Amino acid sequence: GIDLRKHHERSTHRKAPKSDNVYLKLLVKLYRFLARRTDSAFNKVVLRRLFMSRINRPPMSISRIVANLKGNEKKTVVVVGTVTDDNRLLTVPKVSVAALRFTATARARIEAAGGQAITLDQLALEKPTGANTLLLRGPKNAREAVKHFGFGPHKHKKPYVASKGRKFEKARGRRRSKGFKV
Amino acid sequence: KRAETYVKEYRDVEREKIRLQRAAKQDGSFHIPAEAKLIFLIRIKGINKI
Amino acid sequence: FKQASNFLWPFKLSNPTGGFRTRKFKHFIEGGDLGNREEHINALIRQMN
Amino acid sequence: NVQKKNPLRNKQVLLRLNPYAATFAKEKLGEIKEEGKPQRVPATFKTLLQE
Amino acid sequence: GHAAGLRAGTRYAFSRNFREKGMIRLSTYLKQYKVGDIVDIKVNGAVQKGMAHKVYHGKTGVIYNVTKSAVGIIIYKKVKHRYIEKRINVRIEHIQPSRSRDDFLRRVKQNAELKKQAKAEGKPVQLKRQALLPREARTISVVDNKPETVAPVAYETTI
Amino acid sequence: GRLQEYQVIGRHLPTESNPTPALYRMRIFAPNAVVAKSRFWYFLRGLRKVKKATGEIVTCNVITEKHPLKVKNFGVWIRYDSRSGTHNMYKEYRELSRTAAVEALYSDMAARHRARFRSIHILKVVELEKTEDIKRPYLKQLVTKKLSFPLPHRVPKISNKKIFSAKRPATFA
RNA sequence: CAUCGGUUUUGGCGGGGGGAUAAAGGUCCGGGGAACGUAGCUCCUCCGGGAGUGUUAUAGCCCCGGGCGUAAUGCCCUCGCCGGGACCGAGGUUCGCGCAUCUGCAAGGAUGCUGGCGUAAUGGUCAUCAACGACCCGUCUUGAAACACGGACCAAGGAGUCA
RNA sequence: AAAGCGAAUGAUUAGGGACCAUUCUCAAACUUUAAAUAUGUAAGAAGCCCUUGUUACUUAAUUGAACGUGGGCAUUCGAAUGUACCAACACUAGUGGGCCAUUUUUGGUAAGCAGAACUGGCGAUGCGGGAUGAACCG
RNA sequence: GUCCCACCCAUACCCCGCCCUCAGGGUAGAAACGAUGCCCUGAGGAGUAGGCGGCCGUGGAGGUCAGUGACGAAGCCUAGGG
Ligand SMILES: [Mg+2]
Ligand SMILES: [Mg+2]
Ligand SMILES: [Mg+2]
Ligand SMILES: [Mg+2]
Ligand SMILES: [Mg+2]
Ligand SMILES: [Mg+2]
Ligand SMILES: [Mg+2]
Ligand SMILES: [Mg+2]
Ligand SMILES: [Mg+2]
Ligand SMILES: [Mg+2]
Ligand SMILES: [Mg+2]
Ligand SMILES: [Mg+2]
Ligand SMILES: [Mg+2]
Ligand SMILES: [Mg+2]
Ligand SMILES: [Mg+2]
Ligand SMILES: [Mg+2]
Ligand SMILES: [Mg+2]
Ligand SMILES: [Mg+2]
Ligand SMILES: [Mg+2]
Ligand SMILES: [Mg+2]
Ligand SMILES: [Mg+2]
Ligand SMILES: [Mg+2]
Ligand SMILES: [Mg+2]
Ligand SMILES: [Mg+2]
Ligand SMILES: [Mg+2]
Ligand SMILES: [Mg+2]
Repeated sequence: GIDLRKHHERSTHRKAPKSDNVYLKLLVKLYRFLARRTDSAFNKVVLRRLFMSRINRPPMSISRIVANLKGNEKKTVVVVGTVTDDNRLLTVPKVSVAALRFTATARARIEAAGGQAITLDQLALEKPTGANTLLLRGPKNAREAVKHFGFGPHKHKKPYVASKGRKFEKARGRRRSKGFKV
Repeated sequence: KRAETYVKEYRDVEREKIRLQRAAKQDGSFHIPAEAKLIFLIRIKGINKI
Repeated sequence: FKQASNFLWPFKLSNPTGGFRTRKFKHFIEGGDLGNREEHINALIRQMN
Repeated sequence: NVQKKNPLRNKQVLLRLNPYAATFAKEKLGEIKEEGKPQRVPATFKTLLQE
Repeated sequence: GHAAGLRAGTRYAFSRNFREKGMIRLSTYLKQYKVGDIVDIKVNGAVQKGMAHKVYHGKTGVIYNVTKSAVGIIIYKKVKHRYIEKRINVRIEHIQPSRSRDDFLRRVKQNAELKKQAKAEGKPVQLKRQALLPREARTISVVDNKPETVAPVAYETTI
Repeated sequence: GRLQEYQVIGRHLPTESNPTPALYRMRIFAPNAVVAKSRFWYFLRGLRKVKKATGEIVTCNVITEKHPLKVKNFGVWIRYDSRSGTHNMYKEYRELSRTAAVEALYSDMAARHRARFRSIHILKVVELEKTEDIKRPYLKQLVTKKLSFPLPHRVPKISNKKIFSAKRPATFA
């Protein structure tokens, strides 16, 4: 016998997507080969993000793409996720965006501005190593569920209440006039 | 060549300890053989009740 | 020495051939094995290696 | 290496790891004699070893 | 247990030594504390205002807030399975600077001096402290003192 | 076990207050040098306040009997801890070497007084130069005028694997 | 069976080093002692001894020093070689690390030769005897083989479902 | 823990000189002293030095405090060993009767009794030994 | 009571074979692969309450095997075999 504190501990990170998307399987095969046969650390990160689930790949808007693309113009924006359209952005400059998905409104506006709306397999063609790329991630903690995580006294989190009003959680433990405050 | 030096180095170190000890006996003084610097540990009592 | 010693995986010796003695878990001074057998560890190593 | 070979028992394996092993044996470095009349302890070293 | 208020069991901890009670030396009020200092809490029982709980007596912490006649101390309190940051407002009368930090501060200043001196001179020097090493070979002369032969003594005397 | 005799010289580690400390010599009967140094610090702790941590072993070498082939008489003074107190005793042995006498005592003192190595302190071992120095009856009877005795009974030596014998052995060997 | 490889067990051989460069020991040359007093001598018995003197004599012994002698042995530590036996042969074109020398090799895991049988001979199942071992399950419990409860046996049905 | 009472408090024996100088023995809720084991913190780059900048705080005061720009110190970046434990998050199960032993220890005459501290075990665990055994030894 | 040699054996230790788990590498101008594969390397393996993963089996539904079957389906018996 040997004095060990853990046995057969598994890696905590995902090693293959749970999706049955046949096209996504082809994409992972391409980036398994690229990440193995190149010294590009960009390829490894893109391969890892292809495995991630849907809550770990939040959508990004064109406005957030535009916000980060200065003065990083002449670079290809790479988003392993969905690029959405922003109404609050009245004009869209000429951009090169490679993403897993484009909403119909976002793809039309990017292309109308004269830019490129390409997929990640197209990106691997002219940029097999992310030579001039901007890898961008959407807002992870912007989800509604995260507002509830870690709820407790003096935590300023969102409670599980089925209605908004002067009732249902406003009396005791919410103001000093009724007992105490939190 | 490095093996040559080491074999010679081991050979000379041992004789100096012997020569120092013998010369101390002739003089009547005492030579401290210097404390050992390397030790080998072996665990021989299981993994239970510690 | 630190890097050379740490590079070596701990030696996985076998039980001594002939040893040890009647009472093993006592100090070497009082007829056991535990503790500091100063230069006698070489005889033990031959048995266990 | 499918089968570890002991250099202490396999001569060929010893030679890949220590080319000076052959020279050590022929030169008889393990059997070097010391010559000359030994210098014994004086009578003062004894009679002090015994009280 | 039955009684679990403050000052419980502090009969000896919060007392004062045998012949050094009464008036408090004024050097305590003249010490100056900055943010980031490392101080030792030692509750003085002669002043009952602004004490720290008996758990923090004898502990050490880092000053984080300085106010008129008291300072704030960040102390890590072990609570079962975790440590908790504890911010303690304790009067300057119950604390004193830790000499361990001062000994470190004289060493960091010294290390710069040797490194500066060595680089200018042109040889390398060792900055890390080294633990005690095994003794080297040495020769002992018996020209003055010769060994004394000692033997175990008989029981002889009953008392 | 089988004991050798070592001389062990110790000393307090020199300090600024005591640049040259005193040397302490002692003769120890021990199975090996590791025990001999252990016995030295045990005896020196009680005697001269010196501890192993604050001291160093100057030397530890074996003293060999000068004439291992001469039969001589030994007188040993010891102190031991019984189950109810501490007692001094004096014994006499007829051996070849001081070590041989000491091995005899440890077996003798274990056989008769049930004492153990951890309970016995060897105060002094001397060689009796003459026969009137002998003060014990079991030793005076071995140094008589012309010692000569037979060996009565004296069962023969037969191999323990020779289970059966054809004739009854005779005890006149 | 032969030649190898891995692991291991048990013997034997040669050569070094160390300690008081073992201590002893034998012979010789010196000095000093004594008795469990050798010869000689003086007393009683005198088959057989005892007593005294006597320090090597017509035995010897103990201590110190020195030559032969850098003697030997013994213990410990080492550098190598050679035998007896057992278990194992994983892998499956070359590549490698090495050694030798114009051959190759014991060097990234067994080959060669030989013999009997070619079938119930090896092998498997079952029954039985034999050696060693083996308390009755489920459950509650700190603790069940329990002198704690449920269980005579067999078949079918039988208990985390849906909004 | 030990130690102390010709030292405070409390208990306490005996003699002596005119209360004093001594004497014997003690304290979980006494003490001038005072260990062992355990215990807090530090051993630097989020660091150190020089010049200088900001403020509505502070100073008699461009004096300080806090945070910085620009320079200098380099991977010997300031003990050892290891890293066969990187950090965080979400959701949820079972559990909330415990028992035994070395050492310390409380009530009790004591208990295979009742109750605690550290640690290790059985529950949840077979194996070799203690003939036999939940806890012992390996 | 003490001291000394030799010997016996645990699922423990060492070496080797095999299973599985975990971890780390290689494999496409494909002569190329149930790539959810193959090849190489290393470590580890007890377990109630409990958690998770993969597989085996039963009654039905859609697709498919141009599937089996009165020259014998399903069932049942079988110290016969894999
Ligand atoms: Mg295992
Ligand atoms: Mg054996
Ligand atoms: Mg292998
Ligand atoms: Mg105090
Ligand atoms: Mg108040
Ligand atoms: Mg072989
Ligand atoms: Mg020798
Ligand atoms: Mg062999
Ligand atoms: Mg058969
Ligand atoms: Mg058969
Ligand atoms: Mg049977
Ligand atoms: Mg049985
Ligand atoms: Mg059931
Ligand atoms: Mg019960
Ligand atoms: Mg019963
Ligand atoms: Mg019931
Ligand atoms: Mg019933
Ligand atoms: Mg006490
Ligand atoms: Mg005291
Ligand atoms: Mg008193
Ligand atoms: Mg400390
Ligand atoms: Mg609960
Ligand atoms: Mg239970
Ligand atoms: Mg167990
Ligand atoms: Mg792998
Ligand atoms: Mg049919």
